[PDB]
Amino acid sequence: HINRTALNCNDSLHTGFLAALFYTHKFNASGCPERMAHCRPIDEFAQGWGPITYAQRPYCWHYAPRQCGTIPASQVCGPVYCFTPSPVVVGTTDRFGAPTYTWGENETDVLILNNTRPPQGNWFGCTWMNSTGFTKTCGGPPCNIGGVGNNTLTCPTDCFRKHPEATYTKCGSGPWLTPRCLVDYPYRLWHYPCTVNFTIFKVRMYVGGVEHRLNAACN
Amino acid sequence: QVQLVQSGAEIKKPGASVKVSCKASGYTFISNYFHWVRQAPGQGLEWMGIINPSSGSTTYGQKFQGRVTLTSDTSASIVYLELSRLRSEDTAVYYCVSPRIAHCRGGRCYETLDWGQGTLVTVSSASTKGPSVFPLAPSTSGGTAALGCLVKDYFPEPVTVSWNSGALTSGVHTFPAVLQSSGLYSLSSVVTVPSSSLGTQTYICNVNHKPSNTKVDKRVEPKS
Amino acid sequence: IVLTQSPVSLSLSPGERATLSCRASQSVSSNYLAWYQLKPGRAPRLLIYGASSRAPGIPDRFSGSGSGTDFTLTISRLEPEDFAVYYCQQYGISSWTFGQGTKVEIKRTVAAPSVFIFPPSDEQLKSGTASVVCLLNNFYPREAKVQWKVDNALQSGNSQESVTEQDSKDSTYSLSSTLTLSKADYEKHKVYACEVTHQGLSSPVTKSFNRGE
Ligand SMILES: *[C@@H]1O[C@H](CO)[C@@H](O[C@@H]2O[C@H](CO)[C@@H](O[C@@H]3O[C@H](CO)[C@@H](O)[C@H](O[C@H]4O[C@H](CO)[C@@H](O)[C@H](O)[C@@H]4O)[C@@H]3O)[C@H](O)[C@H]2NC(C)=O)[C@H](O)[C@H]1NC(C)=O
Ligand SMILES: *[C@@H]1O[C@H](CO)[C@@H](O[C@@H]2O[C@H](CO)[C@@H](O[C@@H]3O[C@H](CO[C@H]4O[C@H](CO)[C@@H](O)[C@H](O)[C@@H]4O)[C@@H](O)[C@H](O)[C@@H]3O)[C@H](O)[C@H]2NC(C)=O)[C@H](O)[C@H]1NC(C)=O
Ligand SMILES: *[C@@H]1O[C@H](CO)[C@@H](O[C@@H]2O[C@H](CO)[C@@H](O)[C@H](O)[C@H]2NC(C)=O)[C@H](O)[C@H]1NC(C)=O
Ligand SMILES: *[C@@H]1O[C@H](CO)[C@@H](O[C@@H]2O[C@H](CO)[C@@H](O)[C@H](O)[C@H]2NC(C)=O)[C@H](O)[C@H]1NC(C)=O
Ligand SMILES: *[C@@H]1O[C@H](CO)[C@@H](O)[C@H](O)[C@H]1NC(C)=O
Repeated sequence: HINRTALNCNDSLHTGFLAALFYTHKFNASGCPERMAHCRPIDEFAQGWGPITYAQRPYCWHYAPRQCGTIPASQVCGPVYCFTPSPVVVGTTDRFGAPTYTWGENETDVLILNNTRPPQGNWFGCTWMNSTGFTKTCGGPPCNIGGVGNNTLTCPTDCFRKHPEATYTKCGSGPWLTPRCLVDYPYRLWHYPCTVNFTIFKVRMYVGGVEHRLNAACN
Repeated sequence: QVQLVQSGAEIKKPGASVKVSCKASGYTFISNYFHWVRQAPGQGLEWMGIINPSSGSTTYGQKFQGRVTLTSDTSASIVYLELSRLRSEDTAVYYCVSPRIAHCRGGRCYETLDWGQGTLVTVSSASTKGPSVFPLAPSTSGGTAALGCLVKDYFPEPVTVSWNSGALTSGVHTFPAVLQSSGLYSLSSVVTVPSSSLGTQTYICNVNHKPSNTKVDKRVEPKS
Repeated sequence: IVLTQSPVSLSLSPGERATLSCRASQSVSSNYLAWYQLKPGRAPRLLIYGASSRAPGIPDRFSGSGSGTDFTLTISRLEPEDFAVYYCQQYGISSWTFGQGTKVEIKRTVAAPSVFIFPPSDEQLKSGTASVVCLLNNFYPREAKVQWKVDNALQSGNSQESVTEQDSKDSTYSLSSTLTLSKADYEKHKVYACEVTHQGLSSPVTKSFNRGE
């Protein structure tokens, strides 16, 4: 099953990011302040109302992704994680859905991430690393919660302060459970390396009556 | 963008110690091991030792066991090489080198090697001395003459030589310096020119030796 | 783990094709074998890592290959900037070993040196030393023999020589030999000769002067 990991990595920007696929406690955080300053806390966004409809910097909770589709294995480096909100791994297949076991070397190899929100679907969103060390994420589609102004929020998580119906079941689009919490999982410190000092909490989540017991990392 | 930046050149006397530093810069996830390799003038490339900054474990090559010390400063992301009881044959360029995973395919990954820019260490009992510059006077009629400049007895390397303030570059040969048994360096720079220019073209060699602030503009003329 | 490169030197022409070899006493883990280009006064530049992977920017005309004990570096079409010394290195273990190198020089028609001799200047003689310089200018191949004769006595142990890098325009070498005496010895003898042996010379060539004329 490890053979179903797409491992098409190439550190051509000379970051050393491939190290963290193997060794632990290696992340340089000096650049996190300047990057995390681009994520606005929920209070700065505009209060929404009316009916909800469905619409970079993937380390911000408010990053509004596109729906998940099918991606070529050649652009994937390491395991793909999707969130139900519980974390699950999606491996390589050919274009027709049959699991493949060649580490994603074949050009016909894909990662089929096509998502429908549970309960009638598979998962809320997926996260993974592309070949040169950029974190990618997809899911949702996120929620248009209305509101006026230039600080209007396309909600991808539980944003209920800004719209009472913008819950994670309604709007969740990936691993961010709230604007402060994201699903813990064995590669979070790689995909979201600036969450290194987040605190790990035991939480419980309900999705159409199904209980999810999971660890969340929060700030 | 990964960059290993090493400290500047130094000149030590025999029996002394030197401590070269190598500073990691530009990593998003830092490497685990730092090696030092040496390149002596004329000779090849030689491994010296490995350090794991996290554990502090060092393993030195023989030939250097007992005189080398690899140390770390994990907060600073700086690694240090200390060589003691310095001999003259320790004159060399010292390189810090760090492996990093470059690419993965088909389930296995392959490391590459990042290199510092090198630190030169010169070990000499000598003291800063600027050069004496003597002419190599031209000896034809419609042939080629050679003239030149003998830059003798200086320390440390380097000197620079140019001809007529840079206006004469073709046909110039500035030879690699030779180290004389006195511990001082010697070099010659020559140029070929039309015989029919002698006593007509003015040939000046411009010698500069920054370590001693020596600057010499030697006219080279046919000897009487 | 000893690495043995071969050939030791190689003479070729731009646009032609060069094949270097690295054979390893033991086998090399992970094919962690690197090739470097070493140009005079420059830090070694990595060409190939993991036996076959080009480093960033390394032109497509360089390629590596091999496994276990026999590795190869090949240069498709030699350009001017590709002539240099090339080193192999294994790094499959913590104890790194290098090969001893392979120089790739431009091959060229045989060219005989122009020889010049230079007496010591009067300015240096005032100071108590005499340096006699013999110049061998623009020759190929680089094998050259210089013998100093003082009143027809073949000298030894009192001269140093130095050679330029191959010339970027005509691919020749040039050589400088300096004989250093004390002013007193220099004044004991009369005929100072430089005798040059080289391939493009049908017989040894001598330049000389009589001190004080
Ligand atoms: C891994 O993910 C990163 C982040 O998404 C990704 O980096 C991006 O790659 C694309 C394509 O290589 C870059 O897009 C280019 O940007 C420059 C600068 O603006 C443009 O000049 C380029 O123009 C091309 O496209 C135009 C049409 O839009 C053409 O008219 C033009 O002639 C060119 O063909 C192009 O838009 C993008 O800048 C980067 N971004 C970052 C942050 O690096 C990377 O490619 C992914 N890696 C892999 C292996 O897929
Ligand atoms: C990891 O990623 C690296 C970055 O992509 C890879 O290095 C790249 O590899 C590709 C494939 O060899 C190279 O593409 C070549 O580029 C040269 C450039 O030559 C110049 O002239 C051509 C026309 O002759 C022109 O089109 C260009 O604009 C250039 O001005 C071409 O000649 C080739 O045809 C080919 O396109 C990249 O250049 C190369 N980048 C660097 C800087 O190395 C590396 O291969 C990857 N590693 C692994 C293990 O996959
Ligand atoms: C999964 O999503 C992919 C998109 O990535 C779907 O494939 C696309 O299908 C549409 C038509 O429905 C085409 O217009 C696109 O050209 C296709 N693109 C790719 C990349 O295949 C795929 O059909 C989806 N599967 C499901 C379950 O709907
Ligand atoms: C840790 O990350 C910081 C921030 O990226 C690095 O410092 C930067 O270094 C680059 C390259 O030298 C400069 O262009 C930036 O201006 C620096 N910025 C800051 C915030 O200092 C630092 O090099 C990294 N440290 C290590 C150990 O790699
Ligand atoms: C995490 O905490 C460490 C000290 O424990 C600190 O040096 C580092 O900068 C912190 N990183 C972030 C992004 O808060």
